[PDB]
Amino acid sequence: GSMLIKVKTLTGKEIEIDIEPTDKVERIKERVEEKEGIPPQQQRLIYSGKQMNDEKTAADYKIMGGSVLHLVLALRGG
Amino acid sequence: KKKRFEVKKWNAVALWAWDIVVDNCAICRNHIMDLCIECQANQASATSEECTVAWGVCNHAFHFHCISRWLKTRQVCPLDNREWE
Amino acid sequence: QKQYNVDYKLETYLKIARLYLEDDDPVQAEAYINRASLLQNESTNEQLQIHYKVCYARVLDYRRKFIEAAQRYNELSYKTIVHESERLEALKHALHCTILASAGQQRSRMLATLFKDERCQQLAAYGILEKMYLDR
Amino acid sequence: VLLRAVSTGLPHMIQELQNHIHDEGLRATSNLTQENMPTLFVESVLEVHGKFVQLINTVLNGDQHFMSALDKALTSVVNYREPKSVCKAPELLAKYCDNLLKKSAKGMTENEVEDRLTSFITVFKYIDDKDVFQKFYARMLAKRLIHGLSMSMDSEEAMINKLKQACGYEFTSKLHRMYTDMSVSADLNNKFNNFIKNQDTVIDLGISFQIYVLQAGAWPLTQAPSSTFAIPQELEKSVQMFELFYSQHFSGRKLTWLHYLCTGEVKMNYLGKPYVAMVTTYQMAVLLAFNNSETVSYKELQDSTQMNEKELTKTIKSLLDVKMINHDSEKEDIDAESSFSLNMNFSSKRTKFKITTSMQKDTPQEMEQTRSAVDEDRKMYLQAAIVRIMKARKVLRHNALIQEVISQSRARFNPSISMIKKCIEVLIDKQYIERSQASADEYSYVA
Ligand SMILES: [Zn+2]
Ligand SMILES: [Zn+2]
Ligand SMILES: [Zn+2]
Repeated sequence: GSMLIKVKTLTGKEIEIDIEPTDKVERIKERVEEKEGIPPQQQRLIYSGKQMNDEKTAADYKIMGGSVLHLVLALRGG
Repeated sequence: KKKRFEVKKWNAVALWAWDIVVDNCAICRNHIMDLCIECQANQASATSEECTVAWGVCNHAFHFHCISRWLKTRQVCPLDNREWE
Repeated sequence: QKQYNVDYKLETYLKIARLYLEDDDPVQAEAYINRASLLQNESTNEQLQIHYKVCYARVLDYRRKFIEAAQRYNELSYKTIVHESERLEALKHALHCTILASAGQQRSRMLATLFKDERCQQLAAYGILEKMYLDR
Repeated sequence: VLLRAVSTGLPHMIQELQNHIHDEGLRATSNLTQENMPTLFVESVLEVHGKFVQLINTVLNGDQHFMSALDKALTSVVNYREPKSVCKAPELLAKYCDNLLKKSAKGMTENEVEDRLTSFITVFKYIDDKDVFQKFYARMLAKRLIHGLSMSMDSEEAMINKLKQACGYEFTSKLHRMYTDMSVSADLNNKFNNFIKNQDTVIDLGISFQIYVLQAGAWPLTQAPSSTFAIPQELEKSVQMFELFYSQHFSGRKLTWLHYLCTGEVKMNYLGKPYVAMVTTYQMAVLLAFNNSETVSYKELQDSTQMNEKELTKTIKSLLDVKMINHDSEKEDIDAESSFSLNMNFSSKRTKFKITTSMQKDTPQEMEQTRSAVDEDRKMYLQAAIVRIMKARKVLRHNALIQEVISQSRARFNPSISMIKKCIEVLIDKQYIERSQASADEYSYVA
């Protein structure tokens, strides 16, 4: 992964991940769940008060290294 | 008789809320002020302070499948201990 | 005008309640217990809370609301906190409702718990009902 | 001509136009607005309303960018003025209503008033604290409801139409039901005379039924404050027979108690004074506190106080100035050094009339009422910050969730640990987040 972004839970769990500048957040979800057991469909990716489309690229929302991919996510995985 | 401050004519007090709790059909808070999501979808005659408000046989004046919803969370409906309606 | 806290009014509610039940005017007391019902979120006096719970379940019996008090007395007498005399008394009223409540699948699983119940291994109609763990 | 065709020439003109329009708004909004009154406030800003209806209807005749621009900075200082209840001009507007919508004191003609009113409507795009103004205007109503700072009810009703179009909706009908409710106040005075025919006590005059229903939740703060009081027997009969009629009518709100309807009843009681010197509400209540005991220390009143003080400072001050008290201090209630007699003297026009002078003061009150606004604006800010979190990550737990919520807004203020439950509850209702099966805590996100 060329793009090293952060997937962040509601409590602030920002996770460092290697993705690409066109890497689908559809598969970024796959990455977050294959890494943290917390599955992505309650890792609801919201961008600035408005949801991130589960079927998009991270860089679609100018997401970068310290960017945030919102979970709101679950607790049992973690 | 020149002072003991006896009774003049006087003016009084009132309201009108209701003789019920009712707490906005607690199962959500699309209020009882509000036609909630499910019961804006169902919407009997329901208004900005009784979308459903009464000391009913339930007395849990809970929106149609919002009352059904918190009966979903427990089919024994102890909400006010009547089955979702 | 006079404000009481939960417990004095509540005292009167349970008082009214058990009284009319001794008088058997159940629905007046039903009116007022449903007024004392809601307060359950506020007061912490688990003692008097559950005095009120139990007059409720008494009513449920009186109301022919059998399973409801059945579930109540069942899960309530399951706990050692109560006078174990009074526990087994609720254990009666639970099972007395099990039988007085309809032939049920809730009741089937009830009766299954009751089969897994060890307390009633003392009891007489334990044996009776235990005959019927498999549909006697 | 040239920079419309020179086309970008114009946009620079609209630029520095926006600069002198704007900062002219800053100063001129800042200069004659020292007294902070409807005239200046409302008429300095509506004064520029003149400056640019007359500026811009003229030569001026198009660059609609000028339109959206003058509307833009005009709207901006519409939210950039002396408050932050910058409907203070709207406040002042209705306060203007207050000082003008009054049939006696500052009386005009409708369409004499209503010229001013349609100019208010001109601003109506810009009246911009509508529910700030609902809180504040329920207070205004507390200066209006029984009081009369709104003469032209139906001008206010068309204003209501405007609003419930683009503004608050049921505040309108709340005042409607209030209106018809004092209509019913007269009506049940009538029926009370019909039904009870209540010769309960010999002195039945004016014993209550005035009622002005704004919803119990329709009030800006708690009641017009009330406490213990004599309440002679007819007042009993009033509350109770009204409740006869009214429990017949409605139940759940009923004949509650509310002092600020109270006024003075000190008349031909048995007085060498021929005098009827009515007083304000707690003027009445505290003079009630001092009737028979021909003198009373701070301690004698302090026996049955169970209330606050300023009632009685207004009491002794109005009683000494008129010289209706043989007092010892005009203090908040009284010195223990000080005490209370009913003096006979009077200082005003009539047979001891116009002593009815509640001081009618708030600076200390202004701040007290400003407190209510903090709670409602913080709650709204929080509802949005909360739903937005709740959509992002579903926590979602109860306990851990609330803790994390605490983590996100460390800076803001100290919340209630309990009500954590309610917090999720609030989001459960909106279809924002649901309750999972797994725990009392640890729910799930929905929608
Ligand atoms: Zn709704
Ligand atoms: Zn309801
Ligand atoms: Zn439904």
